[PDB]
Amino acid sequence: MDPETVRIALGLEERTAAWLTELDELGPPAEPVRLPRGEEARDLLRRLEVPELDAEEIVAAAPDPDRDPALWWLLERTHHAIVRHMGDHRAKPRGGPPLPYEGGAAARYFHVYVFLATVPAVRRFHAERGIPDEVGWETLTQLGELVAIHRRKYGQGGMNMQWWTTYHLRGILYRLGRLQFSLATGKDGTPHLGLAVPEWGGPLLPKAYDESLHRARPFFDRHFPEHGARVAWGSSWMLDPQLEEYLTEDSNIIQLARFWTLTDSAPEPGNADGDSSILEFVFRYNGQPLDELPQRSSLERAVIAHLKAGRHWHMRTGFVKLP
Amino acid sequence: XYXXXYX
Ligand SMILES: CCCCCCCCCC(=O)SCCNC(=O)CCNC(=O)[C@H](O)C(C)(C)COP(=O)(O)OP(=O)(O)OC[C@H]1O[C@@H](n2cnc3c(N)ncnc32)[C@H](O)[C@@H]1OP(=O)(O)O
Ligand SMILES: *[C@@H]1O[C@H](CO)[C@@H](O)[C@H](O)[C@H]1NC(C)=O
Ligand SMILES: *[C@@H]1O[C@H](CO)[C@@H](O)[C@H](O)[C@H]1N
Ligand SMILES: *[C@H]1O[C@H](CO)[C@@H](O)[C@H](O)[C@@H]1O
Repeated sequence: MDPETVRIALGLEERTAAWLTELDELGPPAEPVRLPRGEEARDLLRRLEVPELDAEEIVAAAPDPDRDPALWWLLERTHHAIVRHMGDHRAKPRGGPPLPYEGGAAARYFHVYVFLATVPAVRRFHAERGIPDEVGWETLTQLGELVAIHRRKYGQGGMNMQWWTTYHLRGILYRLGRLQFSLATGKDGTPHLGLAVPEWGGPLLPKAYDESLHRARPFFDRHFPEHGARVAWGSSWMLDPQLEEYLTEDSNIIQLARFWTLTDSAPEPGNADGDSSILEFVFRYNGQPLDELPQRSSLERAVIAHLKAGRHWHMRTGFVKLP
Repeated sequence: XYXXXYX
């Protein structure tokens, strides 16, 4: 097939042509793409903590090389475009575009199939690096979380955070308890660990946070000795000191942010860029009227109150030294 | 925001 035919068949925007040309030139992977089917697929989906409802739908809709040639072409080359960068944190996280939902369940779950097809490769990388099996699996379970988030946010099954799953699938991000850490470098190339907080796993309790931080250096110094990070860096809505107006002293965010050193300038008050981040993480916001959003927790009330006041939330950036 | 990274 030619990339222009794929693009048109799938309903992809003209802007995606450059990507599709890239994938055309890259070509199919050496190891042909194998989707697990039936109970094998159900076992794997369950290991990845995909909710039963979605998993059943994913297995049912799994595409076929003959009936779904344009989708299959893209699946092969998308998988290839990820594994070509296995272990490589200097490559940008390009997981490809979402597919228009007019293509049905196979289109909606496209990047789930990409993830399933890529599990063997990343698990082989885990083994090569000596990563414990339980760490490897715990890392990959964010698939289930992201699938569940799609359904909460949009109302039907899907997974549209494929740019983020490129980190898990390239073996450059690991969940070490409550927190995740990625191999990363600063602008000047200095190694650090990028810290992230997955939704699943309960509150960000200080003891759980502290345990993850203690795990970081021993883990990376053992399995990625060439990296040598000494600090963790984070950019997040959670680091915005404006939260202190609204959250109490029992807030996990407030207690733990006190350990962080913010390295960006105080943002302009009129800068509205951080609003969409806090709305995504607190509400999985999808354009609905602010009055319609829940108000059960102090943070929910806080986000809306601040916005109602004509004020803005800001992503802030900082670091903590690794113990 | 609403997009990601990291570039
Ligand atoms: C702070 C130190 C870490 C700084 C490094 C940041 C780098 C991280 C880069 C990223 O990954 S940005 C995305 C971070 N991840 C998320 O936002 C995932 C979705 N968020 C959550 O699951 C929770 O917000 C989280 C587990 C991270 C924290 O929940 P906690 O309950 O521990 O937070 P806290 O104790 O401060 O919460 C205070 C109040 O807000 C409520 N709350 C917290 N998160 C909420 C939420 N996401 N949605 C609705 N309510 C929330 C919480 O229930 C409580 O309600 P009450 O005061 O009424 O009892
Ligand atoms: C995003 O990329 C930048 C630079 O490559 C880095 O500073 C940051 O830690 C990265 N994020 C993660 C989670 O790796
Ligand atoms: C950046 O976004 C990711 C996808 O929503 C999320 O998983 C991560 O926690 C956050 N830092
Ligand atoms: C940052 O810029 C890159 C291009 O270099 C985009 O791909 C991305 O969406 C973001 O705007």
